[PDB]
Amino acid sequence: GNTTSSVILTNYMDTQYYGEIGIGTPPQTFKVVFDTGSSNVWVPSSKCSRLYTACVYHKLFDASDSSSYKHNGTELTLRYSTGTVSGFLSQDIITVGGITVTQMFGEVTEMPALPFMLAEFDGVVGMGFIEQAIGRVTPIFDNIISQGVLKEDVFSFYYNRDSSLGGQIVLGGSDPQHYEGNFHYINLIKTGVWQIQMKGVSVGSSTLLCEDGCLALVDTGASYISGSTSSIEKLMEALGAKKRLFDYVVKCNEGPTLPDISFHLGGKEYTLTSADYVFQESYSSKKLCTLAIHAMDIPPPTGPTWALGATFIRKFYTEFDRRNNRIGFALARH
Ligand SMILES: O=C(C1=C(c2ccc(CCCOc3c(F)ccc(F)c3Cl)cc2)C[C@@H]2CNC[C@H]1N2)N(Cc1cccc(Cl)c1Cl)C1CC1
Ligand SMILES: *[C@@H]1O[C@H](CO)[C@@H](O)[C@H](O)[C@H]1NC(C)=O
Repeated sequence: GNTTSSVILTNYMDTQYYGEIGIGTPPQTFKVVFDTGSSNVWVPSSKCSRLYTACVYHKLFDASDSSSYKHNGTELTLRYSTGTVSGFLSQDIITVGGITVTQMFGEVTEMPALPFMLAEFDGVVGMGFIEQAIGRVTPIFDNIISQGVLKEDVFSFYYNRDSSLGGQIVLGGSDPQHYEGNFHYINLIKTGVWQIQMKGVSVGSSTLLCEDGCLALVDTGASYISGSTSSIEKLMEALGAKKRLFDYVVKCNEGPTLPDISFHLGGKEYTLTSADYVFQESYSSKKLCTLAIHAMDIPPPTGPTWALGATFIRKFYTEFDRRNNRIGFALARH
């Protein structure tokens, strides 16, 4: 076909980038993250007890209001860090920027209060492959490819810096108005996951880490750049940053003078300056500034691995190419 479909995103504090979908007849609207590190659609269920704080603060999907709903009822579980997210399968019609698709999705009935009660959005649309789909549920972008309608079997992300357009996802192409120059591509290690080879991470001009190669998951649903606990220790030693309980910090006045960090991917070094990875909430020496880089031990089969989240995606406009199993990067225009 010759169609593209774009969806406007909202940027909450540089950590959450979400957009609207509609599910059912008539449409029930939900704010969702479009997430390349997962393959399932999830929204909260009207069957979620009001003694879940994550449910109280969010919109709930009610099947008993949708005429196009089709029962399934198979139980689904995700074992997240803080606890289990579980629910059940349902099918309904889902709209995403003017494309309409009959989709199997999970209705959440329980989940931990953290971090989910802090989410400004209601759900998740996984943009990953059937290989990592819980219950092998056909993922949404698979069902869009099968309709024949997109101009190219690609989708792309634009994430803005905080302030205005917060971001944009385009289905079926890219939007030239939001990047400059041309894309540079890297082949997936294997289909199934949006993960590429990384050949080195540099602090300054010398290659600090990932000497004999490693893995980079390109995860639009991650807030930060993450590496293993042991790689992040070494990066933060090199940056002179201090370990807090859930983050790393530097004295705020040291912020602007921190080294460039570079990621070696395909045939380019992708560079972040301190302006790209420091949360400069002050310039004072009496205050501490958080870094947009965090340790996460990602469990097999996909990990151990780095994750390039929104920290990375903000600077580099990203295209996810299903046709050719590759990821393209271009420098974002802000
Ligand atoms: O941690 C994840 C990720 C993933 C994820 C996907 C689905 C789920 C299941 C349930 C989420 O549904 C939500 C929700 F995310 C938020 C609020 C809700 F009410 C619901 Cl039902 C949990 C985590 C998949 C993938 C690999 N791990 C890191 C990341 N990307 N999150 C949670 C998250 C990330 C960043 C900030 C916040 Cl506040 C949250 Cl809660 C979801 C947004 C993408
Ligand atoms: C739910 O859908 C799945 C497809 O993954 C199917 O295998 C299963 O039988 C369905 N449940 C029922 C019994 O309707």
